[PDB]
Amino acid sequence: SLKLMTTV
Amino acid sequence: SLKLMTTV
Amino acid sequence: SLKLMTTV
Amino acid sequence: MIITVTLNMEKYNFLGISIVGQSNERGDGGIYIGSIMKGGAVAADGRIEPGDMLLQVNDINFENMSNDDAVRVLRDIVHKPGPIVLTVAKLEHHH
Amino acid sequence: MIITVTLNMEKYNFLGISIVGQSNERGDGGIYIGSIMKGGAVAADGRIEPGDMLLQVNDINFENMSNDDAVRVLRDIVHKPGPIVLTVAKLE
Amino acid sequence: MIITVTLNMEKYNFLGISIVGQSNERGDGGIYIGSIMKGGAVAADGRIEPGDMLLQVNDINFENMSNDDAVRVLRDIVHKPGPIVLTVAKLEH
Repeated sequence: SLKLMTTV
Repeated sequence: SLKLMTTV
Repeated sequence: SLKLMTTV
Repeated sequence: MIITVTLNMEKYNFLGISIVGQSNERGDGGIYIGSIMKGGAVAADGRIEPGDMLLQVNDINFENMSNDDAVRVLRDIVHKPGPIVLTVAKLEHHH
Repeated sequence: MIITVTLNMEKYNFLGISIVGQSNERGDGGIYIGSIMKGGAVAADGRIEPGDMLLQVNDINFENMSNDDAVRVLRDIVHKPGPIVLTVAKLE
Repeated sequence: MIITVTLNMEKYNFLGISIVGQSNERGDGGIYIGSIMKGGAVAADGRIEPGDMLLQVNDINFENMSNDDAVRVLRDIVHKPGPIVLTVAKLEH
């Protein structure tokens, strides 16, 4: 189950 | 060409 | 349309 | 690539974006993000970058307005309360 | 296939990647490159791709960390000036 | 509203800008500043900003050239030691 965490 | 429209 | 060309 | 973002207009009070209009001898280029300010709801999401094209906000589609009407509608919507969803086409490359 | 790319943040403002975390029922599967920004340092190097898995940054291994702590580390390191080394797993 | 600029590349390793181009097939676009990374040459100067439109660098003049050639010129000039002097048109309001 995927979750977007952040971007860098 | 391009032009600034606003800033929101 | 605009497209990325490079970073310098 | 097309991307869809949701901004929480609860914590943030503004998007932090400049809007640049492409117009030509036809003038329908569209509208793009020029820069992004630290401090706003866009910078806090990370997804959008300068040069991204703005396609639609909350529902309203801008692909065939004039630049000046698509911004008139963006202004009114950030001027009201509520979440703001954006979808953009991301910049490309290759020469 | 496990590659190691080295990136120059002098030349760029960001790595340009979104980070996507999988988790099982137990816990974590790990963290992966969800999408690539042109524009950033990573697309500028061209070798990592969407779907790749991120194993280690800068000598720090994410192999048993929780998803969240590894994304902390990752943020803590990016925020620093300097070259950045990524070790990642190619998606087969 | 133009403005020009010298960048002693002696304190730096690069200009600190990415470039974006509009097709000027027969649409005379040209190339614009996309973003400006911090601590590069253009930022220290802070006088240039996103979407200024790039008109010449060091004696060569970008108006009648394709986007690619322009871009090629800029990179060569960037790679050689030496001041570097850009001249760029300010995005209009």
